[PDB]
Amino acid sequence: PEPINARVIEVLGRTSSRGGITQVKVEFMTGEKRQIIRNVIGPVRKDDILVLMESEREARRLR
Amino acid sequence: EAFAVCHIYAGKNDTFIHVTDLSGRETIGRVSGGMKVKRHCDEPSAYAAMQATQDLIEIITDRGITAVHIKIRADGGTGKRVYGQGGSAAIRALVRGGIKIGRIEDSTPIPTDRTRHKGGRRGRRL
Amino acid sequence: MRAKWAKKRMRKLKRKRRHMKARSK
Amino acid sequence: PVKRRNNGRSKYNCGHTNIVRCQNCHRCVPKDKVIKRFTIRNIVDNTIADDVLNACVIQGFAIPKLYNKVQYCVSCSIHNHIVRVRSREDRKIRTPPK
Amino acid sequence: GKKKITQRKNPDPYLKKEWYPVIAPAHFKSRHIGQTPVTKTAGLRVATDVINHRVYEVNLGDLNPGAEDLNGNTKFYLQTQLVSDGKCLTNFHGMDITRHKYGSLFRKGCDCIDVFMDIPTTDGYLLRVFVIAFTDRFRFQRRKNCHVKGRVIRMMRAGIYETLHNELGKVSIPVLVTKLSNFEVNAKLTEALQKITMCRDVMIRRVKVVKRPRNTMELLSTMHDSNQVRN
Amino acid sequence: RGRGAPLARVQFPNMRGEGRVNELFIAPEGMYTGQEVFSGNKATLHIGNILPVGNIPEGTYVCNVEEKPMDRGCLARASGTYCLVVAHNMETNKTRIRLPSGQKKLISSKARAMIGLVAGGGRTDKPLLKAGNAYHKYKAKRNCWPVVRGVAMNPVDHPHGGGNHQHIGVSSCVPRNAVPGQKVGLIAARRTGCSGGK
RNA sequence: GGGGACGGGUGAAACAGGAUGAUCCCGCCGAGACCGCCGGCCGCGCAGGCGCCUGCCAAGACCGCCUCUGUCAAUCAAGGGCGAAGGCCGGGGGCUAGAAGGCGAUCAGACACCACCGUAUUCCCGGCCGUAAACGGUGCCGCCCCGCGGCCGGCGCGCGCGUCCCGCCGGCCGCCCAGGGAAACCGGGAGGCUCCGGGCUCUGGGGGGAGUAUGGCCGCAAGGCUGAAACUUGAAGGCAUU
Repeated sequence: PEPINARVIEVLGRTSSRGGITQVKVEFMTGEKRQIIRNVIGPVRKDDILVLMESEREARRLR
Repeated sequence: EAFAVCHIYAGKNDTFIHVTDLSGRETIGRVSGGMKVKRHCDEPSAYAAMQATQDLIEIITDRGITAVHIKIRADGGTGKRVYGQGGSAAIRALVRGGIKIGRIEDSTPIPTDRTRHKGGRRGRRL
Repeated sequence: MRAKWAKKRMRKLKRKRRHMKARSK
Repeated sequence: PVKRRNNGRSKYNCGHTNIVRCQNCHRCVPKDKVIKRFTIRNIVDNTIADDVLNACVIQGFAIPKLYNKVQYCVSCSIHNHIVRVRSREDRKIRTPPK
Repeated sequence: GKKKITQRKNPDPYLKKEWYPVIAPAHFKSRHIGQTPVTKTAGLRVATDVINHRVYEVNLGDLNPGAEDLNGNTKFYLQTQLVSDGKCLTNFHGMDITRHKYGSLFRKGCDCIDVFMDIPTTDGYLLRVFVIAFTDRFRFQRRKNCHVKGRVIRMMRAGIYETLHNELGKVSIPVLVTKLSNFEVNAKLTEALQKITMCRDVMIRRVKVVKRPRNTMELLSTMHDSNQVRN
Repeated sequence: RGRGAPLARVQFPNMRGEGRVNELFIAPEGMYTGQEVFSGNKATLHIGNILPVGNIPEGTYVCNVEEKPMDRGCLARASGTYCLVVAHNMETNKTRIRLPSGQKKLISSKARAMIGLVAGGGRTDKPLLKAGNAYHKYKAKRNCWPVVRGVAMNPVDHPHGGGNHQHIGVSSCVPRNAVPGQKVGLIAARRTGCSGGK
């Protein structure tokens, strides 16, 4: 399965106890447009489009 | 609609997503987390459960099982009584793949009265 | 439980002292 | 000195109560000195709840609720934060938080 | 068709596995239970005789379609007795409420009266009927707790036993399945207990077949084989 | 003479003549002089009555059970012993009983049994105390006492025989196919030693 | 029976379990323990303690009372009975857990914690034992004492009439006015006490040595009970503040 791009709807917060993981709710840019929550590394903001390698895996809500 | 019962053993140590034909005497396919993961602690993991199904689903669709009734269970008996992380993923992986859910039910074995559990009166003084 | 372990040590030593008196008398 | 009047257990008009096992630590605690928290969670995760309903062929199906009573020992509860060390005045407050 | 190997390829164990339709008793609107896979007659195991006594748990919501608010939390166990015309005629093996329902009835503050009556049917079946009843708060009342005094509990326990004797004393397995499907007996026990005190969730939680006669082919003709008889 | 359990003489009518027939039975506890025992298919369930075990309800304590139909009784006959009716298989006309050794056997439903524990129970609890009491008991039974250990004997007399240090010298455990002289130790022992369990 | 390869177990592992088909699913059977959720500032009992169903048998407190008796009472050396668990002695029984023992880890070591296997034991019957932080660390009977609530049992009063309401009595409790106390706290007393006296029994007198020694009694034993001195030392201890 090719990776599917998803755009950030809400930047939920900073995790990993070092803040480096960013929690973001991402809505698939194309397709069913499911809104899943995924961990992100680096600088991220609303409307950032990132290719999700599997997308069937989601981080704990707001954790 | 063809229907089977997919017993989901969500437990610590490992998860077994196993589909049987109503009566439970015959199995239309069985998969476990440890069959999809190499690390012992990752056997009770959502990823292994999502990998184990979608591999199970392929076997059961070949065998013509369009829909399944879920009967999720915990370790139960004298211990646990709560589902492992893999148990949620297995139902989600069945829903996504196109298996139509019928009746979801709690099959945890629960004691009317129990035999002394393991651990001692002082307990697991880890 | 040092106080309970103290009475376990004491009982063990009084048992031994009884054995020595049993060897004599 | 005596930290609590109840002595840490609700034993009134009693010389002996039943023995419960802490679920996490598997220890033996009296019924009076036990956490006893009853939880009704839906069988599935709330993230996967709506998609289970869409997938479910049965019309008018209601998602099963899981009813369980989690009982823990003081050590196997303070460490999981089910109960918290309170201030001497706050300790007296018997009302459940929220 | 719910079958696979009968008409199509399958994995190596299922290559020799044909599928057989299972049919419920006539009382239920949805007769079709489903399909059961059995390996084809190999040597001493005739495929029909392998599926001779298989028991299936079917929700009453499935067996009788319609409103799931009522009937959606009960399950009947129907054991195949005879395999005729490549179909599995099924009788009765047990009735039960679901685990979700059992944990919903229990609440703190109330009194639980649960008793079992072993009632022989005219059909030669011995049935252990388990009924659960919960005391309820009054219409007004000052105290929060709904606990009753001993005289009340003794009357409730006796009235449960007495009404089961009238309801299911001269019962037969076809009559009993109809009484379980439309919960008349549950309503009758609720009415009697309500006269004694405010009561809630009074119903037969589980019925079980303790002793079943053999050669129950006449029982199958009355139930599964013919609808007109069970009316 | 040789049996610890008491034996009761019960007189029955002669069914093939004008006289009376005297029958000696093992006495179930509670048999009294003048008790009317009944033997037959329609005999009532009372201690001392003999009925086929299919009629006898399950959980009943019976004695002198017939191993096979019309065997005149071969099972629980020693003092205080009893068999327990465990189950009835109506289809095969066979009744499972729990033998005194705790084994369970399937007998015919036709096989007859006498209701009740056999009397003389607790006979083995009293210590014999003296060699004398053993002498008296064995006189009544047979010449099997006193028993000399084979380690005490010469090498000609016994396999365990005799060396300089009075020892078996080879494993006491002997095979099942040992010949008549050789089988002297622990026969076909599945396990040996004093250990807790079971 | 079905199905196919890993299961267990952990914090992560590992030791056992598996193509003699494990795990998993379902039917069925045997064995013994145990009685969930309901289950508690519920209740009962002299304490220790007490929760399956259905009977059987004998109780007990409380309440109500224009019933009887007429001080029959209180507290108690000696004496009698009871007494968790573990232990012991005979019979059984043996599912689980599991002192010992054995293993796999850990670690510097680990014969500990954790995993795993498992004997005594756990369970019943007939006894011994006679102890627990057996605690409310608070003897028992009696009197008065300040409000404010909760629950349980019985009874009475209004009132439409409700498992209302207001009492009364007994119990279990929470807060607490005085008052007490070194304070924590008690306040149904730890109040009515340097303004000291209702009755009765028991115990203590700086901290060790030492519950040791010896003698007695008791028990099958383990041990119980009674119980020193020589000698040592200047603190030990309580509660509270930082």
